Amino acid sequence: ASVKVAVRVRPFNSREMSRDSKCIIQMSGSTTTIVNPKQPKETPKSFSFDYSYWSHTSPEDINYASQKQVYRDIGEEMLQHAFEGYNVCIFAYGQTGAGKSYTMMGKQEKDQQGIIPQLCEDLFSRINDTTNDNMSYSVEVSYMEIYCERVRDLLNPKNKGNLRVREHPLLGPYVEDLSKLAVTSYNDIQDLMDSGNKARTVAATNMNETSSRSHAVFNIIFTQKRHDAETNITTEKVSKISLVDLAGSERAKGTRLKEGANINKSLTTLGKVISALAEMDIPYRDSVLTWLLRENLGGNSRTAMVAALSPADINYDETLSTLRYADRAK
Ligand SMILES: Nc1ncnc2c1ncn2[C@@H]1O[C@H](COP(=O)(O)OP(=O)(O)O)[C@@H](O)[C@H]1O
Ligand SMILES: [Mg+2]
Repeated sequence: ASVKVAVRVRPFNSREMSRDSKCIIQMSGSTTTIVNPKQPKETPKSFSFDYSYWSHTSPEDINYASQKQVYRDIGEEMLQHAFEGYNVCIFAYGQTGAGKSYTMMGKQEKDQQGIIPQLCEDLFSRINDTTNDNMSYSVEVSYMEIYCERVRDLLNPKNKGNLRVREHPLLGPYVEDLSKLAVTSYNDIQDLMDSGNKARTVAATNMNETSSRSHAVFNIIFTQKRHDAETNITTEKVSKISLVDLAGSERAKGTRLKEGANINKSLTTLGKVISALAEMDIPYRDSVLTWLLRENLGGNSRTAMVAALSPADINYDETLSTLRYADRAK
């Protein structure tokens, strides 16, 4: 499938605990139902997806969708599509606090690593364990934040200023002066991640709360160089992997007119793009995010989205909204 959609519900968080929230979400197979706390005597609205991940409890539970499970269904198949020579995208969509960052980057400890570190680890593992003198590889990475139409390099502490996305008259859009680093090992790319994740939550980021108002894009340029001993020449196969942690879907009160405008525009545009992609079996320039990722959202590409869901009753409206958004992706 060129477009896969999964939803994932998390355990209660602190706000919900202090609120004595009821769980209004239940799952069965590929189906997720949601109860309207103000109307308990109804039958819940139902939704069906490629995957409905029940992670509302914990790894101690036999039925708990772990980071490992999610990655092996969605992430693993994407990496394989990249080895086959084509571009891929994985988006985490949802309300602030619903579980987007946890699903994508997760935690630094044992057992809690998200899609990004698991995919990177898997990649280098397949590379180093590739036995063949004719096959060599190169892995380059970029990590940035898209906030109010401007780009922030997370791999360069003194990213002096806000870099613009530009459209090369022939080779496509790109971020000017954005750092792209060649990495030769996992611990090395892992170093970059930690370093970038660190930059997303420093104290200064609380001024404009960019951790929840900007889109975080982790890009990997995967190049496979194929040698051939007969008539001695290499053929390069380049795959682009974009792993995205979108801005909170609820900010699309207290939200500034322009932050909200851009975020709405971004999420709305991404939705049209994906629905179109799923249609095929497209206004890219309408937002910086969809503009920068156009090549990873083409007819050749493959995309998957994981929509994070809060379990509690207090977030019924935003959670329904997220489910509808995922349902439209198709
Ligand atoms: N499946 C999960 N298992 C354990 N903790 C989770 C899960 N999903 C989310 N969380 C916790 O919930 C909070 C919300 O997620 P992040 O913080 O992922 O928010 P957002 O969706 O805004 O990026 C974090 O404290 C995270 O540790
Ligand atoms: Mg987050």
